[PDB]
Amino acid sequence: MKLHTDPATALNTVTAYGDGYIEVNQVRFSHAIAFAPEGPVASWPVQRPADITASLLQQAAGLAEVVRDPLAFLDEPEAGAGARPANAPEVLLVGTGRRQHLLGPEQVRPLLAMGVGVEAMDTQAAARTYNILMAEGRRVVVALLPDGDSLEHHHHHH
Repeated sequence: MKLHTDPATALNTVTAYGDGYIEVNQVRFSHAIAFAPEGPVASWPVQRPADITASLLQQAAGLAEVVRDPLAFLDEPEAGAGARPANAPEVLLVGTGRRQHLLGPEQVRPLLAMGVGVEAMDTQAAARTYNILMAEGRRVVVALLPDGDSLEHHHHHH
């Protein structure tokens, strides 16, 4: 009667919390990161909940509509219209880590226009909700932010 836990590698989950970092896939990121079950891992140069801009929200969404280095170069045989991914974060979980920074329409509208529902919470609250939405199997991306420490605190100089 021992329940076998069958691990699906599509479930990108935090393997260890830690102080000054967050361990995902046993990769201990000592800085802000945005990752999803289906999606990329965005590295944030954010150290505090004050660094968060609309630009960074676009990065955290893992969109990248314009590719800096096109892997599949289209010579453009058409000039009508393009089809967007639609695999974008249906819900975006922004975790400020230290304290909830209320992001307003000014910053979140660029994503709201795409249908991206942005939640403003902290790392802990975002993690729980992320697990729910990831278990549900919905397009969710979570951005977690260090709650006090970072790579900088490992040094005593710059």
